[PDB]
Amino acid sequence: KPASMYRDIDKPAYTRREYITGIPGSKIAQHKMGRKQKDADDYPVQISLIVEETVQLRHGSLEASRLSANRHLIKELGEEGDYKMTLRKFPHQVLRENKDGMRAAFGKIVGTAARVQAGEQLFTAYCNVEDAEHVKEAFRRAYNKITPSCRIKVERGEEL
Amino acid sequence: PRVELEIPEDVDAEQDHLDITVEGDNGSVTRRLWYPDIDVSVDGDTVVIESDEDNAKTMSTIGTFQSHIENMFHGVTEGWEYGMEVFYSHFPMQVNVEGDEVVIENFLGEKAPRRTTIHGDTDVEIDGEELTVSGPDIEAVGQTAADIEQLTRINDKDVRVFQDGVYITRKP
Amino acid sequence: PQPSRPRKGSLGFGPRKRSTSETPRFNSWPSDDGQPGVQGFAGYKAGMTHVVLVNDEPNSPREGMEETVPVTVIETPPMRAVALRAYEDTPYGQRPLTEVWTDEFHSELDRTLDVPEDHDPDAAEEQIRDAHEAGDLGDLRLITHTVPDAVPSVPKKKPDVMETRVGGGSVSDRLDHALDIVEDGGEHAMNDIFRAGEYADVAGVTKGKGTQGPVKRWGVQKRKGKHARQGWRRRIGNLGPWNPSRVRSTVPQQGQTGYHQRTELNKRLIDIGEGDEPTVDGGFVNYGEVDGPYTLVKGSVPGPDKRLVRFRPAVRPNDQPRLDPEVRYVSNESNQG
Amino acid sequence: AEFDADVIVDARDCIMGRVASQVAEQALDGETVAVVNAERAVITGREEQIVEKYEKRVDIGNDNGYFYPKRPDGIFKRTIRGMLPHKKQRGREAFESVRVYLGNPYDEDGEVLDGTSLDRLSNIKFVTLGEISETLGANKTW
RNA sequence: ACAGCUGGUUCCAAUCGAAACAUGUCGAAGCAUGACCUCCGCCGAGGUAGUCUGUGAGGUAGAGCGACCGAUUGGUCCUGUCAAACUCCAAACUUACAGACGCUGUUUGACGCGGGGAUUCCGGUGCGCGGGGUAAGCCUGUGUACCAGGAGGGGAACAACCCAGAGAUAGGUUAAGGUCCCCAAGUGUGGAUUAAGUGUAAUCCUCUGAAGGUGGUCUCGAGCCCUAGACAGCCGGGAGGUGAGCUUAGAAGCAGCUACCCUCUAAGAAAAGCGUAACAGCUUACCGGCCGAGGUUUGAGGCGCCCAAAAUGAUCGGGACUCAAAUCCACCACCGAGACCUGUCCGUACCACUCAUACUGGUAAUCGAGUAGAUUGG
RNA sequence: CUGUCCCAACGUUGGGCCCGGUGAACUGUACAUUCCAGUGCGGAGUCUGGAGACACCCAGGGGGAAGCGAAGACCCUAUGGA
RNA sequence: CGAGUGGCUUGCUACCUCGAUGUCGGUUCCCUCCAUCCUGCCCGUGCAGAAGCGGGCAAGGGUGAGGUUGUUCGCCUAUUAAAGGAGGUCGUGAGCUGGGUUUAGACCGUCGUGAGACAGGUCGGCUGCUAUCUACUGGGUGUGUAGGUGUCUGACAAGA
RNA sequence: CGCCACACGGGGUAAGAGCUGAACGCAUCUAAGCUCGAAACCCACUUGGAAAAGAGACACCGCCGAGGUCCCGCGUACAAG
Ligand SMILES: COC(=O)[C@@]12OC[C@]34[C@H]([C@@H](O)[C@@H]1O)[C@@]1(C)CC(=O)C(O)=C(C)[C@@H]1C[C@H]3OC(=O)[C@H](OC(=O)/C=C(\C)C(C)C)[C@@H]24
Ligand SMILES: [Cl-]
Ligand SMILES: [Cl-]
Ligand SMILES: [Cl-]
Ligand SMILES: [Cl-]
Ligand SMILES: [Cl-]
Ligand SMILES: [Cl-]
Ligand SMILES: [Cl-]
Ligand SMILES: [K+]
Ligand SMILES: [Mg+2]
Ligand SMILES: [Mg+2]
Ligand SMILES: [Mg+2]
Ligand SMILES: [Mg+2]
Ligand SMILES: [Mg+2]
Ligand SMILES: [Mg+2]
Ligand SMILES: [Mg+2]
Ligand SMILES: [Mg+2]
Ligand SMILES: [Mg+2]
Ligand SMILES: [Mg+2]
Ligand SMILES: [Mg+2]
Ligand SMILES: [Mg+2]
Ligand SMILES: [Mg+2]
Ligand SMILES: [Mg+2]
Ligand SMILES: [Mg+2]
Ligand SMILES: [Mg+2]
Ligand SMILES: [Mg+2]
Ligand SMILES: [Mg+2]
Ligand SMILES: [Mg+2]
Ligand SMILES: [Mg+2]
Ligand SMILES: [Mg+2]
Ligand SMILES: [Mg+2]
Ligand code: NA
Ligand code: NA
Ligand code: NA
Ligand code: NA
Ligand code: NA
Ligand code: NA
Ligand code: NA
Ligand code: NA
Ligand code: NA
Ligand code: NA
Ligand code: NA
Ligand code: NA
Ligand code: NA
Ligand code: NA
Ligand code: NA
Ligand code: NA
Ligand code: NA
Ligand code: NA
Ligand code: NA
Ligand code: NA
Ligand code: NA
Ligand code: NA
Ligand code: NA
Ligand code: NA
Ligand code: NA
Ligand code: NA
Ligand SMILES: [Sr+2]
Ligand SMILES: [Sr+2]
Ligand SMILES: [Sr+2]
Ligand SMILES: [Sr+2]
Ligand SMILES: [Sr+2]
Ligand SMILES: [Sr+2]
Ligand SMILES: [Sr+2]
Ligand SMILES: [Sr+2]
Ligand SMILES: [Sr+2]
Ligand SMILES: [Sr+2]
Ligand SMILES: [Sr+2]
Ligand SMILES: [Sr+2]
Ligand SMILES: [Sr+2]
Ligand SMILES: [Sr+2]
Ligand SMILES: [Sr+2]
Ligand SMILES: [Sr+2]
Ligand SMILES: [Sr+2]
Ligand SMILES: [Sr+2]
Ligand SMILES: [Sr+2]
Ligand SMILES: [Sr+2]
Ligand SMILES: [Sr+2]
Ligand SMILES: [Sr+2]
Ligand SMILES: [Sr+2]
Ligand SMILES: [Sr+2]
Ligand SMILES: [Sr+2]
Ligand SMILES: [Sr+2]
Ligand SMILES: [Sr+2]
Ligand SMILES: [Sr+2]
Ligand SMILES: [Sr+2]
Repeated sequence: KPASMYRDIDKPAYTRREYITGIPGSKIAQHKMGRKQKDADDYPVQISLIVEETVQLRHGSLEASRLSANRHLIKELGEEGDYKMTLRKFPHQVLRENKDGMRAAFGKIVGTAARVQAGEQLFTAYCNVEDAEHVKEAFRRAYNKITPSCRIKVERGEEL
Repeated sequence: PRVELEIPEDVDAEQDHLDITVEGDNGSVTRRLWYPDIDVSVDGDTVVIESDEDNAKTMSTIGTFQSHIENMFHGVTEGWEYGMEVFYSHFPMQVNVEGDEVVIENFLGEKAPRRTTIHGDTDVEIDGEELTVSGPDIEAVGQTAADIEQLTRINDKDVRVFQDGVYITRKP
Repeated sequence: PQPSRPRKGSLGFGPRKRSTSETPRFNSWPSDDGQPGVQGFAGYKAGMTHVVLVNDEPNSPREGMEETVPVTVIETPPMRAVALRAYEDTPYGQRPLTEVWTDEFHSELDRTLDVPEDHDPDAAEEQIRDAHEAGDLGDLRLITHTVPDAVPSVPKKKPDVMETRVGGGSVSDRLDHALDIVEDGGEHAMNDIFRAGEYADVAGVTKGKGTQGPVKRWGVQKRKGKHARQGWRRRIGNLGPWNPSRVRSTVPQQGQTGYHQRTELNKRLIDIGEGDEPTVDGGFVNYGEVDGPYTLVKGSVPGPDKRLVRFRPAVRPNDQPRLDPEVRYVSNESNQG
Repeated sequence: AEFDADVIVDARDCIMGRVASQVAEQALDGETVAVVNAERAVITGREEQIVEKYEKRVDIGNDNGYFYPKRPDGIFKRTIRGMLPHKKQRGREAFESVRVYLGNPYDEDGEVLDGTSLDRLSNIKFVTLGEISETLGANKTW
């Protein structure tokens, strides 16, 4: 199904699992990537991917963007490289689909999505100064797999 | 902006409207230099290219007019020389100048002669396996030299195997 | 998915209406090359016969062999170039300036024209020459007529007037060439303009077929099979779709067929002669006997017998001229039988 | 043939629409206007797109007809008509008292109207009406 | 014959003026009862559409959850997210009553009560908030204003978008909107941008244009380098120990492993990229020369460009427009309604006089549009 | 076996066309020379913008008048009928 | 995974028509679209050549004949440069056809106590009208430009 | 069902191949300029076309007479005209 059907925030907050049954599992494999034993303050450089428009991103788009971002970091910095990426948003919003005409139209559950407001951080990677241009490229691949336009903002780095 | 170009002693250049004529011992070249708010004039013995505007588009053309005039100065004195070499693998190619046009016969085994017309005062001299294109107007000479190489264009078959054709050897 | 098919008939000969002049009017003329000369002649259609010829074409495997070629016999007696019209280049195209006439007129030209009694050929000639000096002169054409009285099989004595161009050398030399033809008596023959073996363009007003339906007029199909027995035999399917809610002029409809001007291109002149060599036994059907100046045009020519056809050197020939073909035999067999 | 013009306008190096707008205003005020040198009249912009617009107008049509002039003679005349209510009595009289010409059929040199002239030294992106007509397929007779 | 169904039901004017909703109904194409419209009689001094303040009611927006609840990360306390059917919090706002101001009522009797007559119970659209649905000129709520039943002005046309609520006639000034022509009024002023005919399209089924890309161009900021000569280009040099060692038949900058050292010097790697079977060969780093003025890295903004394919004839209404007749920032003067101001008249209501509802005089900023329908004079 | 078809042609008889005589009907809110686009209850000769358009008459085949003909048999509805 | 364009499929909605806008398929005849099957000019190649594969510009012209089936669709054959797709009220019944859908007759299977039913199958089963307007194809009569004969011009228009 | 005829060539472009050339000393097919380049576009060719309201041009004849109509014999024409 296209994202056009689920990208906007038009329906109410439908997250209550005690009233919703048959919710598909999250396609998101990991949320903490890289070296999850080391701290965030141990790295000189902190670059985040900032979502420009208020959207609803599906778990499949979240997985595709994360997989195409971390796979570049596994390629350029190694499998056990000196970095750590974090996906801070979790898919809480349960999605429906009316799949009979318009009679008894309340749809059955087909998936999950994450509500991200404009200006928020979807991804945040902590790396060293030499690996700064590799992460800006991991986010360039990651923003092409989500719905809004994005900003690659450096929050801790006066090394330019 | 304003760029002043000192005219050589061998050269003397007149101007009317937007046209600039440059005369010398190797010949004469008349060109039209027309662009918004750029005035090209002859101040005694210097050529002045000036404009009241300093934007990238205006600046691009001032620099283009400079190189056009400097090239005309070189053309009417020392001239422009383009050297070429006629190479063939199996079929003996016959390059000959027939009138105001250079004709290439028996190219790649063709029964029909390939020909191109020479641009203006440009002279094409042949000495066996070598061809030398020359004249005062670089525009005319550069094109006539190019026309000769383009004349043996092959789009149908592999260029790496079928390498026959006159190629530019010397660029001025 | 319903098979594709080219549309019925051509749209280039439109509208298919009756011709204004029965005398054909050329819309194009040949290029100025060699010696100054009149760019066309005229005659009257006689009929058809065949001729045995020796193959002139160098590229043919049959070069030198006997070949039977169909031919249209046209009676071409001498014509009279009675005047010289001059055109001037105006910003609105070419406009007629003046005409230079004569004194010598054919006895029966007063059947069509209000023949000149008082004219000044010198003041007209002066006007044309001042225009040439000014560089305002366009082209030079001659007002020409035919002598149908010379043709016994054609009932009309009333001359057919038409304008013909003079092209060739410089505008100065052809002005003079034109004036020399006129100032004599205007008399010129087919020989003066054409040579046997050249490609000519024949213009003519076609055979009149009155009003005919779409099948004959545009070559549309007849109704096929079961559709042919219902009450519709030679009527098209529909006059158009629902939308656009109008009938387009492109749909094949009924109306006038024939009696239209056609300009048949690249017609080879087999032989130009005089006498009774191409005449058929018992005479040409619905025409008569030929005994005078004629032309033999390869193949068909527009219009019926007795109709005025026009000649012009081919504006767009495909082949190079192969002059004076060897005529081994001309048929004289009766067209009846 | 003679046309007693009150105002004779020189279209040479002048922006067509601006001249046309003024020639219309004058014709409705009862003036007998004559546009001269329309082959040399000008219209600013990218030649490639200007020609496309005019070529489309020539390709447009049906059985009812959409007669669009190819000559600069008629193009300027049609531009003036678009600024006049030619279907109304007052507007037709105004239009019929305006005539466009190729060159200058008069002795007098025409006047250049204010705000209509284009400085060729300041402009490169423009076209001459004659150039438009040559591209449209018209016979150059100027 | 009956029908809850379709069609039709004939003169003028004056006042007021809806409901398309609630409850019940073999009810949903219908009725009844309410809501609401109107008319009559009664009552006799208050009333409350607005605002402010006081005394109360409330858990929606937002927020937050080591505050409950239930979701929802990882690490050897820290670290990452959420909620229509969660809340330690918490608006705007809505709402009860009271006072005050305002407005209104006591000859125009308000508020209220009683009675007669209805119509109506297919609604629609805009905006705000919604719920369903991929969406819809969708379905179904709610508040509000409008269309219906609302003219006139503008918007190309166009129920509901903008101005505007309108007795007659007349003069004037404006509103929305507009001032190059069609077309009334500017080819107005100061300045900047755009070259795509972008654009000349408030709203919209109607006016598309996206993710992505852009040394197209304009503007603003930051760091670094530079006349001790920067950036680039061109010339010259790019050297020895030594072809490093190991590996290996060989490897000599450049298959691989390890080291990656010091002389000469103004530079020159235990070699950055090609190239060879391996050499050779070509440049890179690095230094010098010629030249001479800004250069380089990065950030932000403006307009435009690419992305961009549809059927009879292309379009901003059309013409057509380029230091604009586009766009943005300011500014100046105008055109332009039935609005507003103004003269006269008319109707209606009320006041004075009157038997009068006949005259006459007076008041209306706080009277003048109207479908169904109630009332009344002709 | 053949014109059913390729693929249509020519001919025959009666019409058709012109003249004398006889002489209806269907249909008609009005206006009406339209065409291309648009708009509008979303399928316009009539609204908007343009384009085109001198009037009248003859013959034609039927594109449009959501052509004329029948208060849709389909479908639903009616506290209808058989 | 993300962003779109189209309005050819299907679905949704119930705005328009129930005092009727004639069905599917086919046929005949006309116009168009491009997202191009061929033809022209091109770029790349895992481009030697030949034959190809992929891409670009491009709608001038072409894109055909047949076997089963009512079929649209599709399967199949032999040819071909190729035998592209789509819009025009799923163009086209005051043009045709009437094979299918969908009346009244009948049979079979299934379901039903039964009348009878079926988004099952099967045989049979009707095609109205003299054109007022408009539209176009062709043909005339007048008026305008303002006596006549003959010859022309060329704004525009059509073409494959 | 038979027979005859139905180009080439110019001009300007698209995709594309290039020249000269700057912004940016270099480089660069492009920004200004230029040489090329499609069965496509324009011309060429065929057909219509003085009702093109700017309603056209030329030559001769004529205004008491040029010419035309009716009539008559007929078709190269034709449903009336
Ligand atoms: C003369 O006939 C008509 O006009 C009809 O229009 C098209 C139509 C109809 C109707 O519109 C209309 O009544 C539909 C278009 C309406 C529709 O909703 C629908 O779904 C169909 C299947 C129609 C097709 C056609 O059907 C006819 O039966 C129906 O035809 C008939 O109903 C009847 C006819 C021809 C006669 C027996 C009266 C058509
Ligand atoms: Cl048929
Ligand atoms: Cl047209
Ligand atoms: Cl008008
Ligand atoms: Cl410019
Ligand atoms: Cl009101
Ligand atoms: Cl434009
Ligand atoms: Cl009264
Ligand atoms: K219906
Ligand atoms: Mg090959
Ligand atoms: Mg015979
Ligand atoms: Mg015989
Ligand atoms: Mg009344
Ligand atoms: Mg009254
Ligand atoms: Mg919330
Ligand atoms: Mg109503
Ligand atoms: Mg004005
Ligand atoms: Mg636009
Ligand atoms: Mg009914
Ligand atoms: Mg039934
Ligand atoms: Mg019953
Ligand atoms: Mg119909
Ligand atoms: Mg394409
Ligand atoms: Mg086509
Ligand atoms: Mg068949
Ligand atoms: Mg259909
Ligand atoms: Mg039809
Ligand atoms: Mg029928
Ligand atoms: Mg019929
Ligand atoms: Mg059957
Ligand atoms: Mg059957
Ligand atoms: Na259901
Ligand atoms: Na019949
Ligand atoms: Na139909
Ligand atoms: Na313009
Ligand atoms: Na046109
Ligand atoms: Na009843
Ligand atoms: Na209701
Ligand atoms: Na009810
Ligand atoms: Na009911
Ligand atoms: Na009070
Ligand atoms: Na909110
Ligand atoms: Na109201
Ligand atoms: Na309006
Ligand atoms: Na535009
Ligand atoms: Na009323
Ligand atoms: Na037969
Ligand atoms: Na019709
Ligand atoms: Na779409
Ligand atoms: Na649909
Ligand atoms: Na059909
Ligand atoms: Na094509
Ligand atoms: Na088949
Ligand atoms: Na239909
Ligand atoms: Na049918
Ligand atoms: Na039928
Ligand atoms: Na060409
Ligand atoms: Sr919603
Ligand atoms: Sr994106
Ligand atoms: Sr002629
Ligand atoms: Sr012609
Ligand atoms: Sr029949
Ligand atoms: Sr229509
Ligand atoms: Sr509330
Ligand atoms: Sr003005
Ligand atoms: Sr101005
Ligand atoms: Sr300005
Ligand atoms: Sr619409
Ligand atoms: Sr918009
Ligand atoms: Sr974008
Ligand atoms: Sr295209
Ligand atoms: Sr009133
Ligand atoms: Sr009232
Ligand atoms: Sr109109
Ligand atoms: Sr008929
Ligand atoms: Sr191809
Ligand atoms: Sr068969
Ligand atoms: Sr189908
Ligand atoms: Sr099938
Ligand atoms: Sr079709
Ligand atoms: Sr049937
Ligand atoms: Sr079936
Ligand atoms: Sr069935
Ligand atoms: Sr008149
Ligand atoms: Sr190019
Ligand atoms: Sr005339």
